[PDB]
Amino acid sequence: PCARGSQPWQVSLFNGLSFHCAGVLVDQSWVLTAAHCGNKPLWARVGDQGEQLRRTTRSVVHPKYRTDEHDLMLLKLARPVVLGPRVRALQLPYRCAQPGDQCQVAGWGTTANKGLTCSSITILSPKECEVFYPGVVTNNMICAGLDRGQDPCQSDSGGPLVCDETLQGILSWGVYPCGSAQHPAVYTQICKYMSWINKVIRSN
Ligand SMILES: [Zn+2]
Repeated sequence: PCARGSQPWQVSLFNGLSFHCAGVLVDQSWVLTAAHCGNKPLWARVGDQGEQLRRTTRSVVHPKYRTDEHDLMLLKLARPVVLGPRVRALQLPYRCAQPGDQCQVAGWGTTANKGLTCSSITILSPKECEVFYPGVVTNNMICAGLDRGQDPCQSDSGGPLVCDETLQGILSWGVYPCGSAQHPAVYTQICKYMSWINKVIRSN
């Protein structure tokens, strides 16, 4: 799946020589990922050796960061990306995606060489995720239903949820157990964080 050249904003984050999290390129100098990936230090391979390698300097965890709540972290790249056909930022949400929308998640298969697979996903409502996770606070989350027969563990951690070539979410938890699509994952709802994201990026 996942046609070649799509997902130019896909980012793999490494600690040491080891894989850690995925992330999105939201600016030529900025990558966004889950705060729970902030063990640190990290470095970012961008684009879909490696097309462009960079490392991070500033790592801004959301101030408001049971599961991780408000887990969002902005990684600053040492040197800016050169925006190509190959590597581009992902447009940030100007709007919130509603339950029922068809979205997409691309993943390399960590949490189970390389290569990206695309799976379509259905926004569920912050209601029937309380069924799978009774006691969850949603409000700032979107639960993404994966279609049956799909292995949830093909996503990564920090990976993007794209809807209509917008970034609506960063994967927080809800991937395990592998082997069943029946449970939805839990993404940070990114259209609720725009005030903060634009402020640390200084992108206004
Ligand atoms: Zn987390």
